[PDB]
Amino acid sequence: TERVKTGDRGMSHKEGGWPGNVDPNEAQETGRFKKRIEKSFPQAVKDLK
Amino acid sequence: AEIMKDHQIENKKKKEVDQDKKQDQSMYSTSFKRCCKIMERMVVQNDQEDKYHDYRYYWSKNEGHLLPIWRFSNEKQRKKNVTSICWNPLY
Amino acid sequence: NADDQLKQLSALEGANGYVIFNESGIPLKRHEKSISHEKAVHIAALVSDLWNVSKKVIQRDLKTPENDIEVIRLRTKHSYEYIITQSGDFTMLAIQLCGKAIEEAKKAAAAAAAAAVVQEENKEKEKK
Amino acid sequence: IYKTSKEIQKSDQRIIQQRVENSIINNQIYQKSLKRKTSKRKVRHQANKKNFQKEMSEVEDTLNRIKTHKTVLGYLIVNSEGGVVRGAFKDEEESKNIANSIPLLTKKARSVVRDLDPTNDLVFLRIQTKLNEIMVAPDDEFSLIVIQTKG
Amino acid sequence: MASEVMNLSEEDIQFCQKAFSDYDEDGLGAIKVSDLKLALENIGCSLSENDLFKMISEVDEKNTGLIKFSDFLNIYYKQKYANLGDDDQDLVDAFVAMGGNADTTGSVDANRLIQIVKEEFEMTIDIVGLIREIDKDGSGEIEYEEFKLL
Amino acid sequence: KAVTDMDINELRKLMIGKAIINSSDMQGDLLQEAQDVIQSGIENNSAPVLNIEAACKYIKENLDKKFGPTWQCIIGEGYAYDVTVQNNTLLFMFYNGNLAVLIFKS
Amino acid sequence: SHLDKVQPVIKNSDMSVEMQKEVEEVAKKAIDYCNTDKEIATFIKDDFRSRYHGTWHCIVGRNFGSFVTFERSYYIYLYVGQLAILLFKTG
Repeated sequence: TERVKTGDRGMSHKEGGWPGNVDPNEAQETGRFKKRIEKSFPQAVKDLK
Repeated sequence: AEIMKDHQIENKKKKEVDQDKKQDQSMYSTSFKRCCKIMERMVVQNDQEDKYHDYRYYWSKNEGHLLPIWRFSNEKQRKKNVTSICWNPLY
Repeated sequence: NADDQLKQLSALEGANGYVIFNESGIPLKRHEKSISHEKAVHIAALVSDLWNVSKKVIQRDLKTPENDIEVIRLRTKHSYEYIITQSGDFTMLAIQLCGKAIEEAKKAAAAAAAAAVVQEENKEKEKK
Repeated sequence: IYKTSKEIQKSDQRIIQQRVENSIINNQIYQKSLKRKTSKRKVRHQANKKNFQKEMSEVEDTLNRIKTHKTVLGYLIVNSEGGVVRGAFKDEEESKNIANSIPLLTKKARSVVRDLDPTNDLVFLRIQTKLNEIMVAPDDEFSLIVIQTKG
Repeated sequence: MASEVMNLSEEDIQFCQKAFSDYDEDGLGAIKVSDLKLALENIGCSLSENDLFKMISEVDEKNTGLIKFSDFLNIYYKQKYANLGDDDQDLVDAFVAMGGNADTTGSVDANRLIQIVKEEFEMTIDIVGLIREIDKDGSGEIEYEEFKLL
Repeated sequence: KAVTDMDINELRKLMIGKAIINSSDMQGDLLQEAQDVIQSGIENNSAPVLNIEAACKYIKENLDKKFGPTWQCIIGEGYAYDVTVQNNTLLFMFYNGNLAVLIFKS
Repeated sequence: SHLDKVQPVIKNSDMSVEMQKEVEEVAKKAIDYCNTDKEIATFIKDDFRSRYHGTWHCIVGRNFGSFVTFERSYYIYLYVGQLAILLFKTG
């Protein structure tokens, strides 16, 4: 009888949720993305604070 | 818990004798009393929030302004006069 | 302009740190005293689960139509306080302490300064 | 003499129950509870007895006072095991929903506080909705929840 | 198309109750999640493993269709029987009530008397029977017994 | 001193070799072999900064050779999971600090 | 508008695109339906088991490391917020 294939893959979910295009490990990808969000962002933070 | 087992010094007290009695007034006494006391102040704080905010910092040339904030009295104790008043040194 | 708000939050008495969360859950800005990014990643996940569960629970579990939570404040042991306010798509966590806690923090800072002074004196003695 | 004997027995029973109470004023809720448990041979009478089912005004008295306070919908105590020890709301559906839904949020909320610092434990939690304010005080033995409309 | 089949109604009705409960949607179909919804609402079983066990044993399963209803139809049949024991007083009463009931007397007193080293060997026993006999009928029924013992 | 002196940061720093078992469903003799291998493997592959993927790869390879061809173990800071496993094939033990380890045989 | 806001993203996907699209809707529906994260794991496993026969293991946590032996083309990895919906069917 055919044996269903078993593939062993190991991954780490320690890094926080991020967009697929951006890379969590790379500092440059995260830094550029944060700057884009605050471009809006300014009003909310004073108001939230 | 394992660390406590390793070091058997000053074993935790507060043995669970509790209050029991099944019905007509189980528990409702010392840790729970603190929560109820905190809850009463929080409910009072929300209603008196406008007054409390003014009391903390309303910030009131030779002129003086006095504003009464709250009055504490008892209808039963209305006959009694205020007489002597004192403030605890510690608090 | 945006940077000044973070400085203003620190200026308020009883404030330890401020964390801002995006709808995705990325932490926009966090305080320097508190851990940056690692703590923010851990704080953003917990607040989103709590804020989403509380927002969902109020509408259905309490059976109240058009009722939305505005501010959540969790008072724990010692001086910890964690007011949560959501503006637009961004929700932030603010950690403030009580008067006693603030006094303790000030004392600790003074002790650290004294230790630094002692170290400087020791260095001067070594130089001499 | 049989009646006399019975009377004597009753008296004896009464004495045993007292001991700590030492007669005098009706006093104490705790004392009454203890007597009921240990010895159930005799009950009631003895003295004035103050107010029935009122062993201690202070926790019970404080809860009555907060409920009487203006702008408070009610205060419902939640048992550690998802139960209503005491319910004080105008509509049963709101109280029933509050009894099950509110403790689950507090337990989830307690863990959120718990994740940041393990030593730190929830002392008090307050959630403010657009039309109402919800305050929950959590203890291992019992949880106190009060809903007060914002002024 | 029935064919002269009485069968139980208590259970047959229960299934319909829980069924329409979650199926109230009126979708006309049933999924593998809905079947667990009921047990998840009332808390019949501890884990889906239970319901899944019996159901799976039935034959097979899939994603969603309508036959899933079988879960309930069979669920009622997996309830089986209960039995537990409560109190130790009732037993004591029955030890004396040989006619397998509270009723009759003195014969049980004599049974106690066989090899009895107790004080007031027989006068005490008669006094005890009288004390346990509140309505004066010469016997102690279960209610009198309980009041006597408590 | 004692428990009062101890703090959560202090407790983690004071002991890094403490082993705590939360859930046991596997035979005790089997658990002893597995516990020694997982503790030794994680420390060896911990490196400068602990890698979740690195620890799992070493554990997965060791377990497959040690007992059965299909063995799955997942370690994370915090997680919620439903897993169907064979009788006496699942062992759950979490290391001191924020480290949860789940190992089961399928 | 909450569904638009979550924007669940699959970091690693090993399944047919049509099947993968179905998983995203189930993942969004499961998060709103389940009060707690533990409930979300049970709901995802039950829905997939009903949809596709087999043994499904699902683990969702804020931070975790996973190495698994799953049937080829039956493992889909998607991350929404701080929750990882991971399902791997093992024969």
